[PDB]
Amino acid sequence: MEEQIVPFYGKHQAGITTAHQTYVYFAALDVTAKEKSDIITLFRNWTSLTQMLTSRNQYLPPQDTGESADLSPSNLTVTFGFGPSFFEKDGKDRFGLKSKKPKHLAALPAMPNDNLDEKQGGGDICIQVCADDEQVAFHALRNLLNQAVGTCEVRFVNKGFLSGGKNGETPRNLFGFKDGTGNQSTEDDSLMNSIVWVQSGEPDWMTGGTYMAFRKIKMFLEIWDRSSLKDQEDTFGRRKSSGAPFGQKKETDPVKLNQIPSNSHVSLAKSTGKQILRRAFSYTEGLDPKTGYMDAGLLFISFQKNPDNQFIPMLKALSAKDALNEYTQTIGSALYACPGGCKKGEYIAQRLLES
Amino acid sequence: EEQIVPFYGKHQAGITTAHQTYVYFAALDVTAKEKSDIITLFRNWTSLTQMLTSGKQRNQYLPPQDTGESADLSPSNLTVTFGFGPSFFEKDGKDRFGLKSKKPKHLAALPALDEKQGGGDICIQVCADDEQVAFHALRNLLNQAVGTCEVRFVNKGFLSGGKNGETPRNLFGFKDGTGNQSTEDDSLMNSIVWVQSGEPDWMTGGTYMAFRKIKMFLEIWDRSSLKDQEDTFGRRKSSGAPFGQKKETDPVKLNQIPSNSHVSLAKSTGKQILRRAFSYTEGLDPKTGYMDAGLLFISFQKNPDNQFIPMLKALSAKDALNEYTQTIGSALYACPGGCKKGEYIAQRLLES
Ligand code: HEM
Ligand code: HEM
Ligand SMILES: [Cl-]
Ligand SMILES: [Cl-]
Ligand SMILES: [Cl-]
Ligand SMILES: [Cl-]
Ligand SMILES: [Cl-]
Ligand SMILES: [Cl-]
Ligand SMILES: [Cl-]
Ligand SMILES: [Cl-]
Ligand SMILES: [Cl-]
Ligand code: NA
Ligand code: NA
Ligand code: NA
Ligand code: NA
Ligand code: NA
Ligand code: NA
Ligand code: NA
Ligand code: NA
Repeated sequence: MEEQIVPFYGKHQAGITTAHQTYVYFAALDVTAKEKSDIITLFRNWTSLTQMLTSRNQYLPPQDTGESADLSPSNLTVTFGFGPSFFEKDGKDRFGLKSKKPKHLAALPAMPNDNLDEKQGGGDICIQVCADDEQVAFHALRNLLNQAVGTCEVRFVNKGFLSGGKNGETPRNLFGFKDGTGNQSTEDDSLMNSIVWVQSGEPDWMTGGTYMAFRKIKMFLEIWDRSSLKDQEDTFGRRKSSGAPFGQKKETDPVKLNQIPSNSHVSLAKSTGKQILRRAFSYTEGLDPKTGYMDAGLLFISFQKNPDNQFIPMLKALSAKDALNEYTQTIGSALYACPGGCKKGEYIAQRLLES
Repeated sequence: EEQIVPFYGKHQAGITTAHQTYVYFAALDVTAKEKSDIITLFRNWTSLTQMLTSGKQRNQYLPPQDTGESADLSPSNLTVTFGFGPSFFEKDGKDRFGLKSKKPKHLAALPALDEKQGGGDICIQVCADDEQVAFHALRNLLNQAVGTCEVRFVNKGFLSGGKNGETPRNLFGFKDGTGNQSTEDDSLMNSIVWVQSGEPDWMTGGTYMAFRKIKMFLEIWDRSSLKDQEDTFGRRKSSGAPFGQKKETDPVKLNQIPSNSHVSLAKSTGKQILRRAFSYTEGLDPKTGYMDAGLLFISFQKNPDNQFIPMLKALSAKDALNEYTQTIGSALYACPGGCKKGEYIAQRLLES
C-alpha cells in the first residue's frame, strides 16, 4: 500500500471532508485552568504533537507511550472544536474571547424525544480522532489527553467503528443499512463550500472552519432485529441490501418522495430542503447495566457551516414524527465550532487565542 | 476465500489460530431447564458459526434472518470459540442437565473480583480482523440464544500487530507474546494447550480458557520512568529483549532481571501457557476521571491446576506489575474439542 497519511496543515482541518476512516475516538474536555496562556500552550503543544502523530534519559518517563511504534499512521486525523462553554460559562465570559465568539455556537434546542445525559454532551473542547486502526486512534487520543492533564479534565470519551464495503460500498450502520448515501461528494469543493465550510461572515479563525454537531444515539438492536424487513425498510425509505430508494433500481438514483412513507427517516430529512455532511460511527458499549440489554448505537457526527439553518430544522422535523424514533433514543448532544485549518508554523486556534 | 479460518476440525478455531485484531468476549447463563433446549442451541450455533466463518429469497414480511451489517465485508479470519464454566454442570448443588458425571477434572473457579464480570455457564470468544465483523458474529449468535440463555456480560478488545510481523504491543507499549511457543509447532501445542488425557472424552482435543479482566493504570504508567517500566517486566521496551541480551527472541537469563519482575516470576514457575490476550478501553474511570483501559487476558492450557494456578500464585504476591494493574474479573472455561462436519459443538458432552 501507499503511505496512509492525511495532511494535517492546510486551509481546513482534516477529519471533516477527509475520507471516512474505520475507527474513531471522540473526547470532550473542560478547561479548568483560568488563564488563556495555559490554553495557548495547550494548543501549540497539541499542534506539534498532532503534526508528529499524523505524519535518552532512562530515569525519565518515555515521551511517547509506545503502543503504535510498529503501526502505520492509518490515515490518522485529529479534529479540534470549541463548545459554547469555552466562550461563556456560569454567566461569565472566559479568556476574553467575546469579540471572537462564533455566530451559531450555542447548545442545541431541547427536543421532546430527548433523554439527554448532560455528562454525555457539551464540553469546552472536543477532539475527534480517526484512523483505520483502533490502536492507532487510541494511541493518538491518549497522548493528546496526556498533554492536557493540568489544564483540562476529560468530560467523556466515546469510541466507535464503521466498516466500509470490501469493494468500496457505502458503509452500513448497526441496523444493516447503507449509511452516507445522501451526502454530497466530499471531493466536490463547490458542494463542500456550500454545505460545510464557513467562507465569510464569521471571525477569521472560523473561516475555513465548520460547526460539528454531536448526537449519541442509542439503537434498540433487539427489537429492530425482531422487526420485519418491510418495517425496517419502511423506517428509512430505502431497500436494505441495495440501499436504493423505493421505486428505484440503484442506491444513487434520486429519492422519489411520493414513493416512501412521509414519516420515514429519509423523507423527513429530505423534506427540510437542508443539507449537512454526516460522518457518523457506530458504537457498542457492552450491556446496559440497568436493563441488561445491549448498549449500542450511533455516534452521530455531522458538519455544517450554519447549524441554525441546516441542522436544527432537521432535528425539529425528525424529533416530531420520525419512524426511526421507535428504534432510537438520543442520550447525548453537543455543538462545537471547529476552527479553520492550521498553517505550518502556526498553531491550532491561534487566530482565536492570540492577542 | 483467503481470510477464512476453518470452523470444523480436530480443535476449535481461535486458540492456536493466528491472533486477530479484534475480539468480542461474551458470557451467557443458561435459563432453559430441559437439556433438549441446550442441544438445539448448540446445533443451531454450529450451523450459524459455520455460515458466519465461511463467508456465505426470504419473505420481506418476516424478520431478516441475518442482521445485515457484515454483508459487504470480508470474513476477516473470523473465529468463534465456545467454552463451559463450572456452573454449566452444577449450580447451587443441583446437577442441572445430568452432566455433572461428565464435568471436566480441573474446572473450578480460580482461587482468590467482580462476579458480574466473570463466571457464566457458556463463554463465546469471537475474533476477527475487523471489529464490525466480530460484533456481527456475536450479535447473530446471541440472537439465536434468546429464550434459552441470558447474556451475562460482553467485553470487547483489540490488539494490532506490527505491519512487519512484529510482536504486538499492549497498552503499556511492550511487546506481548514473546514467551509463547510457536502456535505452528504441533508437538508443543499438544504439550501445552491440547487435552488428550485425563478428562471426559468430549474434552479431548479441547483445552481450558482462563479469562482475566485486568485494569491497567495508564495515567500513572505514562508518568513512570522508562527504567521503572522495564524493571517491571525484565525486558527492554523497544527491542523486547531480556535484560543483558540483544534480541527479543534471545533466551531469558533470570540472573539478569529482577526477581520480582513479571517475566521472572512467571517463567520461574517452570510452567507454560498459551496467551492470546487483547487490549481494551471503556471510557473514563469515574473514581479517578482518567481512562478506563486494560487487558482482556485470555490464556489456554491443558491443565490450569498444573500450568496456570502456579503462575497466579507467584504473581499475586510479588509481581511488580501489580503496582500498575488491578484484576477486575476472572473466569475459567472448559473448551470442547473441535467439531467434525456433520456434528455439533459439544455433541459428545450433550448426547451422552
Ligand atoms: C441512530 C440514528 C440514525 C440512523 C441509524 C440513521 C440512518 C440513516 C440511513 C440508513 C439513511 C439513508 C441512507 C443515507 O442517505 O445515508 C439516512 C439518511 C439521512 N439521515 Fe440519518 N440516521 C440517524 C440519525 C440521523 C439524524 C439525527 C439526522 C439529522 C439530525 C440524520 C440526517 C440524515 C440525512 C440528512 C440523511 C440524507 C437524506 C437525503 O437523502 O437527503 N440522521 N440516515
Ligand atoms: C495487564 C496484565 C498483563 C500485562 C500488561 C502483561 C504483559 C506481559 C509482557 C510485556 C510480557 C513479556 C513479553 C512476553 O513474553 O509476552 C509477559 C510475559 C508473560 N506473562 Fe504477562 N501480562 C499481563 C498479565 C499476565 C497474567 C495475569 C499472567 C498469568 C497469570 C501472565 C503470564 C505471563 C507469562 C507466562 C509470560 C511469559 C513468561 C516467560 O517468558 O516464560 N501475564 N506479559
Ligand atoms: Cl501536513
Ligand atoms: Cl466516558
Ligand atoms: Cl477532500
Ligand atoms: Cl459562509
Ligand atoms: Cl464500554
Ligand atoms: Cl461492546
Ligand atoms: Cl450565517
Ligand atoms: Cl485509572
Ligand atoms: Cl526463554
Ligand atoms: Na436523492
Ligand atoms: Na454447586
Ligand atoms: Na457488559
Ligand atoms: Na521500535
Ligand atoms: Na473507550
Ligand atoms: Na494483576
Ligand atoms: Na471433539
Ligand atoms: Na471435519
